[PDB]
Amino acid sequence: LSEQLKHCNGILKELLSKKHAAYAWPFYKPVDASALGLHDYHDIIKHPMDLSTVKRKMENRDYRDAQEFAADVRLMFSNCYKYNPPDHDVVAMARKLQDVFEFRYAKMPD
Ligand SMILES: COc1cc(OC)c2c(=O)[nH]c(-c3cc(C)c(OCCO)c(C)c3)nc2c1
Repeated sequence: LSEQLKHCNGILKELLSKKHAAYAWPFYKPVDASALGLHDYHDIIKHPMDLSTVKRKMENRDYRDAQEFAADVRLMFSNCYKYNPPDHDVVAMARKLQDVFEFRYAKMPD
C-alpha cells in the first residue's frame, strides 16, 4: 500500500494537470463561500474538501491508505452534488472530473 498511495498520488497529479483544467479548476482551492455570496454554504456542508487540501494531506503523509484518500476525493464531489442545483455548471464539471477519478482509481494495483 505504499504502492497504492503512489497510484493515488498519480491520480491527484492528473486531476491537477492542464489535461483536465477546463472542468477541474473549481476544485483547485477551497470554496470561498463569502466571496461567492454563498452565505448558506457552511450551514449545508459540514466538511469542506478540495484538491489543495488533498494535496497538502498527501504531502504530510496524513493518508494511511488508498481508501482514506478516495474518501476525501469523493467527499469533495458529494459536497458539490449536495449544495448545488443539479443543473448548475459546476455540477456538470464535477461529474466529468469524477469520471476521470473513478476510472483511474479502479485501476489501483493490488
Ligand atoms: C469557483 O469555484 C467554485 C467551486 C464550487 O464548488 C466546488 C462552487 C459551488 O459549489 N457552487 C457555486 C455556486 C455559485 C453561485 C453564485 C450560485 O448561485 C447561483 C445564483 O443563485 C450557486 C447556486 C452555486 N460556485 C462554486 C465555485
